[PDB]
Amino acid sequence: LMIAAYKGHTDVVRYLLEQRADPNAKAHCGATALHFAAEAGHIDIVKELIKWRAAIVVNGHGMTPLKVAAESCKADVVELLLSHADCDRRSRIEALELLGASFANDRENYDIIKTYHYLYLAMLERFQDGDNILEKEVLPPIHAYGNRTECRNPQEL
Amino acid sequence: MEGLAGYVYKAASEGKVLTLAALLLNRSESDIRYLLGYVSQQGGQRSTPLIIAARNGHAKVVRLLLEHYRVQTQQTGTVRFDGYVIDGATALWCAAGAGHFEVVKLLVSHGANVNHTTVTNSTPLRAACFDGRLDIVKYLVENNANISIANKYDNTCLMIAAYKGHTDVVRYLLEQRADPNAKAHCGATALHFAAEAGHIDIVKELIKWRAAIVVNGHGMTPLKVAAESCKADVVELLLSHADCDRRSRIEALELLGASFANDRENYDIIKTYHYLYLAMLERFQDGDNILEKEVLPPIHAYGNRTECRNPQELESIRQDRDALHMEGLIVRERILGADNIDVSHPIIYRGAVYADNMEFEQCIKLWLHALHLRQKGNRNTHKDLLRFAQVFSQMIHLNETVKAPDIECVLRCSVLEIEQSMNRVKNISDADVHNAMDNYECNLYTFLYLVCISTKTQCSEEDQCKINKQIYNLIHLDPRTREGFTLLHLAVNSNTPVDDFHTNDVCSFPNALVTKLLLDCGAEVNAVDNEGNSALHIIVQYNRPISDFLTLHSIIISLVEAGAHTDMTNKQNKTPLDKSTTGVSEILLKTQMKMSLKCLAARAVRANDINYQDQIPRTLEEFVGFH
Amino acid sequence: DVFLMIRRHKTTIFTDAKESSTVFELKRIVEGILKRPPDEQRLYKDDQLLDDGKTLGECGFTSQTARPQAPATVGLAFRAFEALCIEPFSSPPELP
Amino acid sequence: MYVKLISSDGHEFIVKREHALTSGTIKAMLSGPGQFAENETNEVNFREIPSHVLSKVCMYFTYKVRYTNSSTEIPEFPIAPEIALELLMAANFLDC
Repeated sequence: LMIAAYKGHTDVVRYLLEQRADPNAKAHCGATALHFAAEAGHIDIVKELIKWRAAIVVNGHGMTPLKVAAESCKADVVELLLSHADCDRRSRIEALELLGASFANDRENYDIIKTYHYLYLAMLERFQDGDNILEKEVLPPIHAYGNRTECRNPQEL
Repeated sequence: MEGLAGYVYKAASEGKVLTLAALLLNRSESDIRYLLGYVSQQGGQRSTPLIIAARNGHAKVVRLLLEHYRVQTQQTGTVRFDGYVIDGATALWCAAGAGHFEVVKLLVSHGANVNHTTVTNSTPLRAACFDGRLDIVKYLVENNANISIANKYDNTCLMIAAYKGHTDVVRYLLEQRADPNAKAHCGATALHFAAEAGHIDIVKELIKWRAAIVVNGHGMTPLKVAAESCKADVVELLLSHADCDRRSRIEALELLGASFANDRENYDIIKTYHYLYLAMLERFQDGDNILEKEVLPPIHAYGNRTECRNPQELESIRQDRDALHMEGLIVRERILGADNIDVSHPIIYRGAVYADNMEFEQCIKLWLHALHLRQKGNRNTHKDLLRFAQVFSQMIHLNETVKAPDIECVLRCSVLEIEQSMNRVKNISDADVHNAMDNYECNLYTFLYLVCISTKTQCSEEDQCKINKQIYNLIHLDPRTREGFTLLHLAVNSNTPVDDFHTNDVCSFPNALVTKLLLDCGAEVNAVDNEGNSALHIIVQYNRPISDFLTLHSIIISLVEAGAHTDMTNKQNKTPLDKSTTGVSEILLKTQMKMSLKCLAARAVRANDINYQDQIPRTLEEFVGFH
Repeated sequence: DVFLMIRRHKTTIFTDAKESSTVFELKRIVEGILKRPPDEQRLYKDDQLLDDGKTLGECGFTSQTARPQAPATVGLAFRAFEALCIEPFSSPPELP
Repeated sequence: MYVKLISSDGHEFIVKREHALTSGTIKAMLSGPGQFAENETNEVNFREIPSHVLSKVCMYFTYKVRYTNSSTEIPEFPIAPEIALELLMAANFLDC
């Protein structure tokens, strides 16, 4: 199922999954075929896996499949994994922020306007209520990335 | 009962006599006559149960029906399922069109309907000529039926026999001294249809009857029609009518060669030069009373050619395929004028051939001139604007530069086509209003695609200014679709039907650049559809906000900045914030929601159901109608 | 960052006071416009004199209690002190 | 720095200049011969708006001064059904 999901073989994955295939089988790196499918970015395969309830679990590197999709600069699978009714606001916000981060530094998918817009979407969803707010766990500044201290306000963004 | 009517329909469908007897007996007199005198709606089209006996050739089940009952053939039914499915025809009409002579003779002997007159006054002989059975045609005349019945557009039975390949029907019709010069709606006297399908024997049959030659309304001789149809077999046949002169003799070869230059089925470049050289040599063959080719003014469409007034210049372009096709277009336009129906079809074919060969500028020029000719001729050019949309889609997709005056010309032509489409919609009541609305929505979509192409085309300041002026004019006309969608609604709705060609690769709806362009040109940002949904009500209804957040953010920013009320209300009483259906569009709408005390007070008035009639300003009455 | 209202018999003042601020600042900013000295003016809120330099809890209004839509109804007492005759606003006509 | 709005019944309402400048008609009334730049009142003599409607309008002025770009979710502004249909006419007339 995973090796069929890595390429454009959604018919094979389908014919597997309506024959009682594996819904929650891990791998060497802990990929439950969703980390291994979101890297490919085939939206129909992720649709089939969500319809068959492939569930969400972190892999061996501690990455949810939503974060794997966000790392690969693929917005469609990010949206589809976001529409899951159990991701919660914290993971939704950090996934959008990671997608905007990945759009900033990538060879094939490089859009700085998309980077700013996704960062703005992540920040607006953070600072939308004023109650039960989700403040950023801002790391100390690193000399390699200049001396910036993230963006804890929409004004600096 | 409707259930009992369907029972005898299946029995007559299989052609069983004993099964029909048990299903049409042991009952009263009122219901039995109703079953034999009512049609059954099967497959979306109604049909008499006696039709399916004649359609399937079940003469046994219908012959004994006339023995045991007094059923008539005057039942109203359709004509055929070949793209017509129009009712009004009698039951005897389909008997001739089903190719069964055994069922025609039994209905004639019991209540003949050979003189049936429907809304199109179509006799059963018309279906007999279409089917092409000589026994049905011969027997129908013997039943005292007139053969010179003309429809609303003068559909003589000889015309349909001449147009079709049934050469046996047409030769029998002329044996009873029929009228050869039957004037039609378009002025075709049963010879232009004959010399259109390449029937070598049918046209020769009317030569004996001496149908003569008459110029129709479009200024085309029957000889010219044969030359236009790339049918060289009947071109030489009409030359032996002993009345051809020299004006229509050489130009027949010019038209035949020009038609052979640009045709889908019959494309021969070797015959193109041969017919053009033969016509050229015939003009210059004596030295006295010479008939030189009349010189049209130079046309920017066909390159920079000025026809061929000498045989020497035609020889120099014999091996050049591109020059021969362009040369033939000028003489074909010269002979046929700019009022022919198919004067642009060779132009369209040449444009398609050039577009398939990675050439686009010649296609743009030829299609622009053809579009001008067709629009000046009061023709439906929505398909031409569609073809413009796909050709600009290939121009954009293949990273080719798009000319700005050309896109401005096609944009203003599309605006004009919207104007006459609205004129046809507001004039025709119910004759063709459905097709008019369909083509009107189609050319509105083509205008949307052209606007998308213009946004995706880098042009000069003046070209963009005049494009914006044209879009300003069209939006000030404010065309509305069936459900009330304006230009802003269609440029925002994701359910906008994009064409099934490479325009889908280029033009994707919703488009941020198109919506920004429409607002800058000036559009009714608060315009509503039939449901009352505004432009903002549809961008918040977008189903994939994260995937193209660059587009959804730009449209919402443009809409609210342009002056869209972010508190509006459709006929279902739902705000655009209440139609957000996502966690993203609500956030983008709420961060752009400017507050107004006029909005809050009117919202509280609507919520509390306070009677606001004649208590507030009339301008405020519209304001509270949705706030 | 709470906005307060001071009501006389006819006039009505809308002012602002910080959460981490005392009555001294609001008294100064109402003195600067009404040209009345702080000893003459008294904040007779809820028919009770409150303080001159104490916090707002004994005054009786907080940020959450005094909303912009429904601010406080703090009265004003002036030395001629005086009598309270604050009339209500005009009632709406033709109650539905 | 202060506006001296009055109603049709004479009930004066005093708000800040920046509070009342949110309305368009208020800015229109102040600019012109109705300036009276004595830096004391800059009063406005409304002829039709009742006292309670102007009280709600000044409440909305303070409400908009508070929440003009503060986050996305804004606290609600409750409007009485009886004071409605008169607040709407005032807001149309005040271009608020």
